[PDB]
Amino acid sequence: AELTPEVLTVPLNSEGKTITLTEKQYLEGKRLFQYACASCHVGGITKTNPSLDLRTETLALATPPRDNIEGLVDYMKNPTTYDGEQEIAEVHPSLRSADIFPKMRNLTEKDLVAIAGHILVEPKILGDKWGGGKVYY
Amino acid sequence: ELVNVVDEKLGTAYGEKIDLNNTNIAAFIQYRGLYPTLAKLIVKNAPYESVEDVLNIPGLTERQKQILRENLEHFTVTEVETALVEGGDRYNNGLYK
Amino acid sequence: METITYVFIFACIIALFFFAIFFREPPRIT
Amino acid sequence: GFAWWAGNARLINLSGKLLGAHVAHAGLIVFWAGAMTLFELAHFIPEKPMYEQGLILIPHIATLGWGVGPGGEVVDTFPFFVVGVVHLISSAVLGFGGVYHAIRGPETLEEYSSFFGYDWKDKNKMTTILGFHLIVLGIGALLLVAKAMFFGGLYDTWAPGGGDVRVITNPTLDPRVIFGYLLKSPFGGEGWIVSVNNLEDVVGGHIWIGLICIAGGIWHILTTPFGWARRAFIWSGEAYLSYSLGALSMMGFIATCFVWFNNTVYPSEFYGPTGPEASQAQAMTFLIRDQKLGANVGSAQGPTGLGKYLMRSPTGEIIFGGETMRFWDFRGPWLEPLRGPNGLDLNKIKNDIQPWQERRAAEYMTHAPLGSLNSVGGVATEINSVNFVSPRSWLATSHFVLAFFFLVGHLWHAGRARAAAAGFEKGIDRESEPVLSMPSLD
Amino acid sequence: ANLWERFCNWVTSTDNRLYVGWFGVIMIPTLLAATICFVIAFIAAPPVDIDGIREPVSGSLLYGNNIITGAVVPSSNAIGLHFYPIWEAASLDEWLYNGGPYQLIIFHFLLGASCYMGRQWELSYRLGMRPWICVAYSAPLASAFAVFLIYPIGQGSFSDGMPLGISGTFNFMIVFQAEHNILMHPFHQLGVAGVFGGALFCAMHGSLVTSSLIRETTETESANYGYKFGQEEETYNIVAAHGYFGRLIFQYASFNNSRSLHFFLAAWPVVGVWFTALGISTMAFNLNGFNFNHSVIDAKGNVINTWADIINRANLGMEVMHERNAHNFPLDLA
Amino acid sequence: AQLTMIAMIGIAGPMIIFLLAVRRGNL
Amino acid sequence: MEVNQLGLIATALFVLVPSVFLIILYVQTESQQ
Amino acid sequence: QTLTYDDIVGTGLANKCPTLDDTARGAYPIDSSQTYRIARLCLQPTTFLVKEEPKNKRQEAEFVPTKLVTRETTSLDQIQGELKVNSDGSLTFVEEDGIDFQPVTVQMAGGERIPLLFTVKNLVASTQPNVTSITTSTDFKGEFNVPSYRTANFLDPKGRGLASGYDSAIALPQAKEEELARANVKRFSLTKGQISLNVAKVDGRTGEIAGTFESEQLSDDDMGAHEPHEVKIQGVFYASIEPA
Amino acid sequence: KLPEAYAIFDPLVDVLPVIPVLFLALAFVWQAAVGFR
Ligand SMILES: CCCCCCCCCCCCCCCCCC(=O)OC[C@H](CO[C@@H]1O[C@H](CO[C@H]2O[C@H](CO)[C@H](O)[C@H](O)[C@H]2O)[C@H](O)[C@H](O)[C@H]1O)OC(=O)CCCCCCCCCCCCCCCCC
Ligand code: CLA
Ligand code: CLA
Ligand code: CLA
Ligand code: CLA
Ligand code: HEC
Ligand SMILES: CC1=C(/C=C/C(C)=C/C=C/C(C)=C/C=C/C=C(C)/C=C/C=C(C)/C=C/C2=C(C)CCCC2(C)C)C(C)(C)CCC1
Ligand SMILES: CC1=C(/C=C/C(C)=C/C=C/C(C)=C/C=C/C=C(C)/C=C/C=C(C)/C=C/C2=C(C)CCCC2(C)C)C(C)(C)CCC1
Ligand SMILES: CC1=C(/C=C/C(C)=C/C=C/C(C)=C/C=C/C=C(C)/C=C/C=C(C)/C=C/C2=C(C)CCCC2(C)C)C(C)(C)CCC1
Ligand code: OEX
Ligand SMILES: [Cl-]
Ligand SMILES: [Cl-]
Repeated sequence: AELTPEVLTVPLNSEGKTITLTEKQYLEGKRLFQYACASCHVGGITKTNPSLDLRTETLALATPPRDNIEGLVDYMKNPTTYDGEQEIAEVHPSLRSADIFPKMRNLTEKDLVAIAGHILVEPKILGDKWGGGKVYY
Repeated sequence: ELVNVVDEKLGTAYGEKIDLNNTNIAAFIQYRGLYPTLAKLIVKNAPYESVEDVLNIPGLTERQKQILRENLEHFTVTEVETALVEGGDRYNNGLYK
Repeated sequence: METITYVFIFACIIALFFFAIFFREPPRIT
Repeated sequence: GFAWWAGNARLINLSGKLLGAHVAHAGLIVFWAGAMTLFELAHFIPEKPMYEQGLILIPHIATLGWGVGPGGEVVDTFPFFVVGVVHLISSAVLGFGGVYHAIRGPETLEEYSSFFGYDWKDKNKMTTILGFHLIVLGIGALLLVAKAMFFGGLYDTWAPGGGDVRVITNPTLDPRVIFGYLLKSPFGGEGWIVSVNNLEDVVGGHIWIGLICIAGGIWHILTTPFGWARRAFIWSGEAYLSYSLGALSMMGFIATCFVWFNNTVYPSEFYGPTGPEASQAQAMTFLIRDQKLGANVGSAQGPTGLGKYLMRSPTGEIIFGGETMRFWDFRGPWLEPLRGPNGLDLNKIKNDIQPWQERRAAEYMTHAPLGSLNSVGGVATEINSVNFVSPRSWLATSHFVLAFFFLVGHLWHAGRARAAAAGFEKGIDRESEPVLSMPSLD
Repeated sequence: ANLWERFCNWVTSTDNRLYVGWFGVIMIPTLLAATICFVIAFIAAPPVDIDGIREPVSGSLLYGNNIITGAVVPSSNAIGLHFYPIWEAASLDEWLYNGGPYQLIIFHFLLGASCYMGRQWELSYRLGMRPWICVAYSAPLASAFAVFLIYPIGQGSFSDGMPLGISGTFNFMIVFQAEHNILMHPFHQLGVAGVFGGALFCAMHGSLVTSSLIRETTETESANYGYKFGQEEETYNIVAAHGYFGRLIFQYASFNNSRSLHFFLAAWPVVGVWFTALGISTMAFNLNGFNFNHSVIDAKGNVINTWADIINRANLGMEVMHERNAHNFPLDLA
Repeated sequence: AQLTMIAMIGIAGPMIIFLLAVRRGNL
Repeated sequence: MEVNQLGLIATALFVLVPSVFLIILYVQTESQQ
Repeated sequence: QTLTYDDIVGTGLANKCPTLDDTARGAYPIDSSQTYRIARLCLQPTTFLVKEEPKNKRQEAEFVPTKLVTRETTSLDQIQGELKVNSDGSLTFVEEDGIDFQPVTVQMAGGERIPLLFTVKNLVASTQPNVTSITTSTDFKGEFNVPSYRTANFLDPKGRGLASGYDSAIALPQAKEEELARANVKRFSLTKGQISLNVAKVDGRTGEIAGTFESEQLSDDDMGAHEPHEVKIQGVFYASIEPA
Repeated sequence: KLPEAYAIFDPLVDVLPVIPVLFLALAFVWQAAVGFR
C-alpha cells in the first residue's frame, strides 16, 4: 500500500470541490500538527475534552461543517464551539489568539492548509484508530 | 424482582434514541447544532412528559426552536431512572474515549 | 483452623531461629 | 602502590599535581556550563515554552531575571549568550592553570611555599583552607542577594498578573521564619525547606547563609579543632573526601525533591508543571468543562460516594477529588485565586474562573512530567507523536542517580579511610589476626 | 571504672554473641517495633482503605486471608505523603482504617536496615577486617528504599508504595508495568542481568570449587568432612578448576586469581541491583521505559505492529482495570 | 557537516598523545 | 472460610513426617559419641 | 476580622461551621413582600448513632454510639437555596445546591464498619405558620433524599456493577446462580431522611443564625447486597440569610 | 538561535557540549599508550 493521490485527495469546501495534496504537504502537515496540536490532539482525540474528536464524521456534523480544508482553515483562525454559537479563541489556539498561544505566531496560510490536509487524510490511512483512542492502539 | 434497571432500560426507546430524561449529554453531539448550547438547556430543564415539551423551554431563539423540530424524531422520553441521573451522571458518566 | 495452622508454623520457625543461633554446634578451629 | 584503575590515588600526597587535577576539573565544569548554554540557545525557539525544548540551563538564567518579562515571555536572548560565552572563555583559563599545575608545575607545593602547601594531618592548615572557602561561599550567597535587591531582581512566578521580574526590597530577616523552615517536617503539607514559596524568604535566607558562612570562615581561620572533635574524626585526605561525598549526596537528594515539588525557585513557566500541579490541573480542567455544560460540581457525588470534582481533605479543607486527593498540598499562582479560608471556594469556582486559568490548567495537564526514555510524552501506553520529557523529570532522575552513587562513594571512602588510619586496609596480618586472640563466642 | 565508659565498652564489645554497636543502639528498637507491629497487623489488622475511596482492602489472616494473599496494606491515598503516627489519629480504630501500621512499619524498618548496614561497617572495624561488605548490602537496601520510600515520594502517596505481602507485591509489579513499562527500561534489564548473572555465577563458582575438591575422605562419608574450620591449606585445587574452565571456553576467559574472581562475584550482582534500584527510583519521577508504540509504519502510513505494540496491549489491560473505582478523569497522571 | 568539526576536535586528543610518544616525552 | 478440610491433615503430616525422620536420625547420631 | 487559608490549613477548622456569639439572641424579621435566600448553610455533625438489632421483636433496639474513622471530612457546607414565605406565614427552605453530602464511616462495638452518605440533598424544610421573625425558638423540619452511597459505575471487587461490570460471578463458571442473585444484580436505592433544625442563636443585624440539628436516615446497603442500618446524626448548623 | 554574527558557528556549537566526555576517553588512550601503568 502507499500514499497515492487518491488518498491525498480531500474535500476543499462544502460544495464538493476537491484538492489533491502532495506527499510533501501531507508530511509538512503531520510535522506541524505535532508541533502545534498533538499535545492535545494526539491520535485524533482531544485530551482536554474527549467528547469531541477529529474524526471526519464528527467534523462533518460541526456547525460550520469542518470536514473540509476551508472549514478547518477557518477553525484555525476563529474557532467556535461545535454548534458554532460561541467563539473560543481565548481557550483554543488560533491565529486570532496567537498572542496567548505563541506557537500559532509563525504559522503561514500554507501551513494551515497542510495541517488541515493532514487531519483529513489521516483517517483515510488509520481508520478507526484516528480518533478512536486507546481501544485501538 | 431482582433486575438490573440499566439493562432493562436498553430494551426501551432509551436504547434506540436520545432520551431527553436520561441520556448523558455527550450523546447530543450525534446530530448537528445541538451541542453544547441546546444540550445544556435540554438537560437542565428535564424531565419532560413528551418529546414536544422541549420546544417550550423558555428562551429558545427561533433558530434554536427550528433545530429542535428538525431533530425531534431522534429524541424520545422514558421514565426518569435514578441510577442514570444521580451523581451528575448526565453531565459526566465516567466514559471518555 | 487455617489461621491457627499458619501462625503455628510461623511460630515454629521463630523458635527454630533461637535454637539455631544460641544452640548451634560451636565452630572449633583446626 | 596503586594500580592504574586507582591511579588518581597516587596524587594524595602530591599537592601540586593534585591542585592541577582540581583546577583542570573545575575548567571542565565551567566549560560544560558555557558550551551547554550556547547549545541550548542555538536550539532555542522563543515561541515554544522552554519546557517543550529540553532546556535546563536557560531556565536557571531566566529564573535570575535575565532575558524574560511578564508571564515568563522571553524578551532578550543576549543575556543567555553572554552567560555561555563568559563561562566558556573562563574554562580555558582554568584549563590552562590546571594542565600547568598537573604536568609542569611543582609536583609538591610544600617546598615552593608554606602558604599553599599543606599536610592532610595539619588540623590548623586544613581548617584555614576550609575557612577561606567558606568565605568564598558566603560571598557567593550574597551575590544572589545583590542580584535580587540591587541589580534587577528575580523572576517571581507569584507576582500579580502572570508573573514578572521583581526587585526584592524587604527580604525576610525574621529568624523565626528563616530557621522555622529548617524545623518543618519533611512530610506532606510541610515539606521542610522545599516548601519555600516566596522570594522574600529566599533572599533573606541567603543573607543569613552568607553571614553564617563568612562568620564560620573567620572562625575556622582563627581556631584549631577542639579535643572532642580531634578524637571523633579521622584526619586524612581520604577521610575529608568521604565527608564531602556524604554532604554532596545529601545535597543531591534535596535538589531532587526541590525540582520535583517546588514551583517558586523552579517556576513552572520555565520548567513545566510539577507532578502534583499537572494532576491538580486535570481535575480543574474537567471541573471547568463540566460546569460549563451545566454540572453542579459541588453536589456531584462520584462512583465511590466521594465527590466527583470536590471533596474534603482529612482536616476538612475543600480539595479536588479523584486520585489527585493526594496532591491537595499543591499551591500554585493559577489556583490560589480560587482558594478561600476553608479551601477551594465553591462561589469563586462557579463565578470567577478566568480564561487564563482555563488555559494554564489545560497547558499543565497536557505537559505533566511523564514520558519515556526516548522522549515520547505521556503515560507509558501512549502512542508516538509528542516529543517531550519534562525538565523536572530529567533534573530529578539525574540528581537522584548522582546522589545515590555519591552516598556509595561516601561509604566506600569512609570505610577505607577508617581502615587505612588503623592500618588494616590491605588485609589481615596473618601473624596477628585479631579474632585468633579473642575468646570464642561459644 | 566509669559507668559511661563501661557501657561504651559493652556496646562495642566483640565478645557479645550478637554484636550491638552504636548502630545497633538504633537498629534494635526500630527493628523490634517494625517486627512486632508487622506480625500483629498481618494476623489481625482490619481492612484498610488503601486508595482513599472508602473501599477497604482486607489484608490480615483473621479477615479471610491466607499467607499468599495476606498483606499489611499501604496507608490511605487521602493521607498522601502526610506523616500519620498513632498520636495524630483520633483513635486506634481510625488509625487502623487509614493504614497507619504500614507507615510505622516501613519507617522503623528503613531506619533499622540503614543501621544494619552501618553495623556491618562497624563490626568490620572492630575485627580489623576490610570495610566494604556494607557496600554490597547497599544494593538490597537501596532497592527497599526505592519501593517503600522513593516511589511514593515521586508519585505523591504511600498508597502507591509496595504492600507488605506476597500478592500485594505482584499487584505493585503489574501496576508498575502498566504505568512505567519497566520491562522496556534498561535499568531493569540490567537488574535482570545482575540477578540471572548472579545466579549463574553462584552455580558456576560453587560447581567449579566443588568439582576440584581434593580427595580427603572415603566414599562412605560426606566430602565436607575433608575440610576443617580454620585449616591453613586451601581445600580445592584452583589450578585444576582453571584447567577445566579454560578448556570449557578458552584459557583467557577463566580466572586463575582467586581475588579477582571473588571480586567479580561481588561486583556483578551488586552493580546490577544498584541499577534496578535506580530504575525504580527514577521511574518514581516518570522517566519511563522505552516507548516504541506505533514506531513501525508502512509506505502508506498503516501501523505495522511489533512485539512492543503487543506489550502495549497488555499494559493497556492493566491500566484500565487497576484501582477500577479510583479515577474520575481520563489520564492517570500519578 | 557537524561531523567535520567533531572530527577535527576528536583528533586533537589522540594527536597530543601521538606527538609525545614519538618525541619520547613525559607520558 | 470454606477451605478444604483435608488441608489440615495434609499440612500436619507434611510437617510431621519429614521432621520426625530428621529428629530420629539426629538423636541416634548424638548417642553414638 | 477573619482568617486566611494558611491560618486554617491542617488544623481541622476547615471542617467546622461558623459559630455565633453567645450574645446573638435577636430576631430576624420576615416581610412576606420580600424574597430571601440561604446564602450559606453549614452542617457539622458531632455524633453518629446507629440502631442495633435485638434478635427478637418484643424488646426493640437502641441507638448506640459509634466511632468515626474517616476523620474531619464530615461537614456539609456552602449550601444555598430559596427561603420562601407561604400563604400561612410559614417559611420553607428549598435546597438548590452546595456541598450537601459526605460519605462517612463509623465503627460500632465489635468492629462492624457502617458507611453512610451523610446528606441533605433536595432538602425541603419548613417552619410553623405565622413566623414573621426568625427567633431563638424557631424550628425548621423537613425531608431530604438519600441516594445510594455508591453510584452506578461502582464496581465491586469481582468486577460486578450496575451501569458497568460483569453480570455474573465469573470465577464460579458452573455454580448455581440463583443463590448469588443478590450479590450479582446491583440496585440503586433512593430513600428519604428527616431533619430538624433548631435555631438557638440569631444575629438580627447580619442575618446569621445558628443552632442544633438532628437527622435520621439510612446507611449504605452496598447496592442491595445487605440491609441498611438506621442512623441518627446530631450536630450544629450555621446559616446566613440574604434578601434576594 | 545564536546572534546572527555568530551564526557561522552553529555546527561547532552543536558539538561543544560533548567535549568533556572526550577528556574521559582521552584518559584511556593515554593509558593505552603507556601500557596501563
Ligand atoms: C527479643 C528481644 C529482647 C526482648 C524484647 C522485649 C519484647 C517485649 C514485647 C512487647 C510486646 C508488645 C505488644 C504490643 C501490643 C500493642 C497493644 C495496643 O496498642 O494496645 C494498647 C491498648 C489498645 O487500645 C484499644 O485499641 C482498640 C483497637 O481496636 C481494634 O482492635 C480490636 C482487636 O482487639 C477490634 O478488631 C476492633 O474492632 C479494632 O478496631 C480500640 O481502638 C480501643 O479504643 C483502644 O483502647 O491501649 C489502650 O486502650 C490502653 C489505655 C486506653 C485508656 C483511654 C485513655 C487513653 C489514655 C492514653 C494512653 C496512654 C498510652 C501510653 C502508652 C505508653 C507506651 C509505653
Ligand atoms: C578530570 C579527570 C582527571 C584529571 C583531571 C586527572 C589528572 C591527573 N591524573 Mg588521573 N585518571 C583519570 C582522570 C583524571 N586524572 C581517569 C579517568 C583515569 C583512568 C584511566 C586516570 C588514571 C590515572 C593514572 C594511572 C595516573 C593519573 C595521574 C594523573 C596526574 C598526572 C598525569 C600526567 O602527568 O599525565 C601525563 C599525560 C600527558 C603528558 C598526556 C597529555 C595530557 C594533557 C593534560 C591533555 C590535555 C588536553 C587539553 C586539550 C589541553 C588544553 C590546553 C589549554 C588549556 C591551553 C594528573 C594530575 C598520574 C599520577 O597520579 O601521577 C603520579 C598517574 O599515574 N591518572
Ligand atoms: C585555586 C586555584 C589555584 C591555586 C590554589 C593556585 C596556586 C598557585 N599557583 Mg596556580 N593558577 C591557577 C589556579 C590556582 N593556582 C589558575 C586558574 C591559573 C591560570 C591563570 C594558574 C596559573 C599559574 C602559573 C602560571 C603559575 C601558578 C603558580 C602558583 C603558585 C603561586 C601563586 C602566586 O604567587 O600568586 C600570588 C597571587 C596573585 C598573583 C594574585 C592573583 C589574584 C587572582 C588572579 C584574583 C582572583 C580570581 C577570581 C576568583 C576569578 C573571578 C571570576 C571571573 C571569571 C569573572 C601557587 C602554588 C606559580 C607556580 O607554581 O610557580 C612554580 C606559577 O608560575 N599558577
Ligand atoms: C562546609 C562547612 C563546614 C565544615 C565542613 C565544618 C567543619 C568543622 N567545624 Mg565548623 N562551622 C561552619 C561550617 C563548617 N564547619 C560554619 C558556617 C560555622 C558558623 C556557624 C561553623 C562553626 C563552628 C563551631 C562553632 C565549631 C565548628 C567546629 C567544626 C569541626 C567539628 C564539626 C563537627 O563535629 O560537626 C558534627 C556536628 C555535630 C556533632 C553537631 C550536629 C548539629 C546539627 C545541627 C544536627 C542536625 C542533624 C540533622 C540530621 C541534619 C538536618 C539539619 C537540621 C538543623 C535541620 C569541623 C572541623 C568545632 C571546632 O572544633 O571548632 C574549632 C566547633 O566548636 N564549626
Ligand atoms: C568527588 C568525587 C570523588 C573523588 C575525588 C574520588 C577519588 C578517588 N576514588 Mg572514589 N568514588 C566516588 C567519588 C569520588 N572518588 C563515587 C561517587 C564512588 C561510587 C561510585 C566512588 C568509588 C570508588 C571505588 C570503588 C574506588 C574509588 C577510588 C578512588 C581513588 C582513585 C580513583 C581513580 O583513579 O579512578 C580512575 C577512574 C576510572 C577507572 C574510571 C571509572 C569509569 C566510571 C566507573 C564509568 C563512568 C561512565 C559514566 C557513568 C558515563 C558513561 C555513559 C555512556 C558512555 C555509556 C581516588 C582517591 C579507588 C580507591 O579506593 O582508591 C583509594 C577505588 O577502588 N572510588
Ligand atoms: C489543548 C490545549 C488543545 C490544543 C493545543 C489544540 N486543540 Fe483543538 N480542541 C481542543 C479542545 C478542548 C476542543 C473542543 C473545543 C470545544 O469546546 O468545542 C478542540 C476542538 C478542536 C477542533 C474541532 C473538533 C470537532 O469539531 O470535532 C478542531 C478541528 C481542533 N480542535 C483543531 C486543532 C488544531 C488544528 C490544533 C493545532 C493548531 C489544535 N486543535 C490544538 C484543545 C486543543
Ligand atoms: C590533566 C590530565 C587530564 C585532564 C585534562 C583536563 C581536564 C583539561 C582541561 C582543559 C580545559 C578545561 C580546556 C578548555 C579550553 C577551552 C577553550 C580553548 C575555549 C575556547 C573558546 C573559544 C575559542 C570561543 C569561541 C567562541 C566565542 C568567543 C563566541 C561564541 C562562538 C565561539 C564558541 C566560537 C587528562 C584526564 C586528560 C589526562 C591526564 C592529565
Ligand atoms: C538559604 C535559604 C534558606 C535558609 C537556609 C539555612 C539557614 C540553612 C541552614 C542549614 C544548616 C544549619 C544545616 C546544618 C546541617 C548539619 C548537619 C548536616 C550535620 C551533620 C552532622 C554529622 C554528620 C555528625 C556526625 C557525627 C556524629 C553524629 C557523631 C560523632 C561522629 C560524627 C561527627 C561523624 C531558606 C530555607 C530560609 C530559604 C531558601 C534559601
Ligand atoms: C535500652 C537499650 C537497648 C535495648 C532496647 C530494646 C530491647 C528496645 C525494645 C523495643 C521494643 C520491644 C519495641 C516495641 C515496639 C512495638 C510497637 C510500637 C508495636 C506497635 C503495635 C501496634 C500499635 C499494634 C496495633 C494493632 C494492630 C496493628 C492490629 C490489631 C490491633 C492492634 C491495636 C493491637 C539496647 C540493647 C539497644 C542498648 C541501648 C539501651
Ligand atoms: O493508586 Mn495506586 O496507582 Ca500510581 O497511577 Mn494513579 O495512582 Mn493509583 O492510579 Mn495508576
Ligand atoms: Cl489494582
Ligand atoms: Cl482521577
